[PDB]
Amino acid sequence: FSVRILTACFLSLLILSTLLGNTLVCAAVIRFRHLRSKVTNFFVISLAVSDLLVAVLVMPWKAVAEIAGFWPFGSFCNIWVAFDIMCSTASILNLCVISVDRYWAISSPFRYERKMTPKAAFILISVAWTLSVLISFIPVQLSWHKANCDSSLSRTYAISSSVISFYIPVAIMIVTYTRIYRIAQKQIRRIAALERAAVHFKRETKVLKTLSVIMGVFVCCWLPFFILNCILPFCGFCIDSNTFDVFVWFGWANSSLNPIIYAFNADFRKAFSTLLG
Amino acid sequence: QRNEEKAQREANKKIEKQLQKDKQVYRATHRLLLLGADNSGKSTIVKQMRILHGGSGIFETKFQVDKVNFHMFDVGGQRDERRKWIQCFNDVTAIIFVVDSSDYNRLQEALNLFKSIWNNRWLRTISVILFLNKQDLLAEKVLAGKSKIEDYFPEFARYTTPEDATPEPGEDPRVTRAKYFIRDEFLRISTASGDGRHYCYPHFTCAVDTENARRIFNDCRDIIQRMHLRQYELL
Amino acid sequence: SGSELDQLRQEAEQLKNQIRDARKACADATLSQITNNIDPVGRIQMRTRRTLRGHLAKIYAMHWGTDSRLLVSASQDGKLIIWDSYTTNKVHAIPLRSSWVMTCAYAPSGNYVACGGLDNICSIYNLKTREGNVRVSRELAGHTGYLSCCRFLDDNQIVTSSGDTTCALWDIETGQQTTTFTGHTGDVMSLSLAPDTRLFVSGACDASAKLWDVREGMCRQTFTGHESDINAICFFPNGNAFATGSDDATCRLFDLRADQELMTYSHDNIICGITSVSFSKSGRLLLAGYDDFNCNVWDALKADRAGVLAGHDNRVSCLGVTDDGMAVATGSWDSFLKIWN
Amino acid sequence: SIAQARKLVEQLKMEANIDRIKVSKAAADLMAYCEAHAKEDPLLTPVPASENPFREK
Ligand SMILES: Nc1nc2c(ncn2[C@@H]2O[C@H](COP(=O)(O)OP(=O)(O)O)[C@@H](O)[C@H]2O)c(=O)[nH]1
Ligand SMILES: NCCc1ccc(O)c(O)c1
Repeated sequence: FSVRILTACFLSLLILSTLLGNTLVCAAVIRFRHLRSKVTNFFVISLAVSDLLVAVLVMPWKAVAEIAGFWPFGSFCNIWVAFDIMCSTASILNLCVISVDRYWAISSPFRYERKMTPKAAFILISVAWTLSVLISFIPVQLSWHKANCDSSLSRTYAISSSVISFYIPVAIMIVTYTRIYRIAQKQIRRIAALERAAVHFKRETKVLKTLSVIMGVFVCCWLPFFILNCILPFCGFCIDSNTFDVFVWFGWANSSLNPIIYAFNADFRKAFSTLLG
Repeated sequence: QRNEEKAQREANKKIEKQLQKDKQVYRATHRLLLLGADNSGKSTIVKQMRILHGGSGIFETKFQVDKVNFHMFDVGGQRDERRKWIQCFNDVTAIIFVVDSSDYNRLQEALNLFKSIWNNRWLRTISVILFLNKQDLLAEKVLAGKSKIEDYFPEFARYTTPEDATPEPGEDPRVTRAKYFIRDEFLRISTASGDGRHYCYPHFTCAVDTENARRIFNDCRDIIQRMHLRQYELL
Repeated sequence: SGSELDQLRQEAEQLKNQIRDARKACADATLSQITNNIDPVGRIQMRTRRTLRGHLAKIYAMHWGTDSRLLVSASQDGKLIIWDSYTTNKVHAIPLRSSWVMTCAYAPSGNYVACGGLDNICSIYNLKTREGNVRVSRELAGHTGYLSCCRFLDDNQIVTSSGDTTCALWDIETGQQTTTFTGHTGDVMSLSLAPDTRLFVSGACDASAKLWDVREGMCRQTFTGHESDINAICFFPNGNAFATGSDDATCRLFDLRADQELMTYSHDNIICGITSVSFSKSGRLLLAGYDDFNCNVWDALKADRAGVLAGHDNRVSCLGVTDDGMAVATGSWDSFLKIWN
Repeated sequence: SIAQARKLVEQLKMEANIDRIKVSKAAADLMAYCEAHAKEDPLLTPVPASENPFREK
């Protein structure tokens, strides 16, 4: 049908964009050792890998089930929903780390350059991935998540795993970015003092633009899905499978946007330019 | 034979693990280049830091503030064409430019040298910490009233003391206006063409001043903060 | 006039123009017209065969040994690492007093290494020491400027170059400047000894190169032509010619016996400066390090650009060909050395 | 001023009395030393990987 072929092409384009952006980040890291040198790059690689897992593992099967209308892989999908929870939690979590990372590298630059040694970087990456695998697979294979294949998470599990995977990271990320805003606003006022002395809100707009882009893409992309994951199993005012499905796709769409907002440093740009040519 | 291959391999191991501890040490030292005219306080500043803080005249000094190591170096035996040994310091955290504020006729030389340093092709991301040194001598000359700034800088006659000035307790408004005038002549250069890539942080210092470690510490910290901001496109 | 100073300035210009005429007198043809019928070397695509890591800062000097296997590298992290380029093992890692080292040499006997920099001191280290750890043995003082280059003649003779616009030949044992070379106006940046130790040339920041007689201490020939500071210089394998690279993004080939420039190597897409130059064993290949992170390989006979060596995250600061011609090494400010063939 | 000018004039007179050869011959000598050793330059004529210490084990 007209709508069906359109969903097919849009979903295929979304997957291809996710795969391309994230594989580009991973390649720009593996090829260039001056990108692997820092630690913030360690965290960005972790994020890119999580989103690439989202793509290749989780997204296409749901897209096929969306096109065909029936879930054909069958007993797989037990695994799939587990896979889903993992990849979609290694993404949000990773943002959290990167956010705290930037904060720790701006609120205490000396302590940061001293204490954040690649061992601490690996420990943070380990916490993210191991928290993901734990909180995802274990309640699935033990069938605590259950109250076409029903991916409908149990009423108690929805709120619990939701609180962790989203609401602990959104609280931490909002705290961090509002602190970074306080710091950047302070420094801008200070720099403005000197230039006004010499002469005797553009830089503010730049701060607003970058913080708003980051937090607003993350929230406007992920937040609806998680307030739904909250409200739906309790009440399932209520919504249908198609609407719940588009808000799911918003969740996996953020995994597509992550490269452009978190991997466009100038050196990343130039590495992409020398890669694609 | 093969034994010598294992001895060479363990020699490589002892070397690489020494280089790993040395890498962490080198990674944590903030190199600061001391630059500036003669008849200034560079050698006295290095001498004082070696004295008052734990410090390793000589070209170098190594000192620690709050578990943060610094290595400040002043080059003394060169010519005046600093256009070529400067590229050995393209990665220093900051340049400490010292200016004899009490030398009313070598002050134009300091302004020209500051302009050439601030606009150097190999110092584009290097922020400069401006020490307007010898403030006590400046107060001596201003209260003495024998050499007035207007004879060398006629602009000083129409200059008005800024409304943001923070004089220390017990300072004649004439001295305050003089030292803030010198401050704004250098800030007019730092705020000129310059770039958004680096800034100049003036401080009034004397050779006997003891907080001249806290000033370099504070300002290295601000430079690093702003480097981390401009890295994430925030500032 | 009447003032003997203006008459010496006038007689100076008169001699420089009689010399320019005697130079154009022997300029009958160009090397390119003569060598237009030879075949080009073809595209030369060398690849990274080894990568030598360990340095914590920008490398500034390197020098192969006579065995063509070991090499020393000086970095501005205050280290001087000796590599066995065949097995990538590190043989020594010498911490340095002054961290701003700018040169390092390898004695032809392999017994000693040298290095110097902004400390205005040339330090000799005995690699064949008999107890504990390799440490400092000698230290040559006297220069009023920063030491830019130094190369051994034998186990006791060493020549140094400095920013005081002078070069000096030293006797390592007595520590005296056995010979002083003056005449440059700007900073002397690089020197290269002839294959027979008898003479050596130097390139300075006054856009001039000078050929000096080591034993007599006099400037034999002065070559000009660059528009800016000379950053590198090296002898042609024959010993009667040398090539220079400067910040004006150009390489120039001078001959000793013909006493003028022979050929210029440049491209209008190349605008960055040049940091190091060196010929191959046969002199057919000229490698030059540019600030644009790349290394260009020129055909010393046709002025054509022949091959490129890209791969570096900062300016390639130095390079050097082995004495057997088997490989070339490149040091850059990304803290890596790479062997190519 | 006056001493550096006497030294510059005597230096230029010394540099003037060197004997130079024709550029055609100087280039012919460079081409001859080059092609006389062209076959022994491993960077120009690549040496088989068996005798290359950087391509072997
Ligand atoms: N009175 C006074 N003299 C100073 C001050 N700072 C430096 N000096 C003088 O500067 C001299 C040191 O020589 P200096 O100019 O530092 O050598 P440089 O490092 O090459 O510039 C000392 O004799 C000090 O008397 C200061 O704050 N007050
Ligand atoms: N499509 C992602 C669905 C998901 C992911 C993580 C969770 O913790 C969860 O409850 C649900």
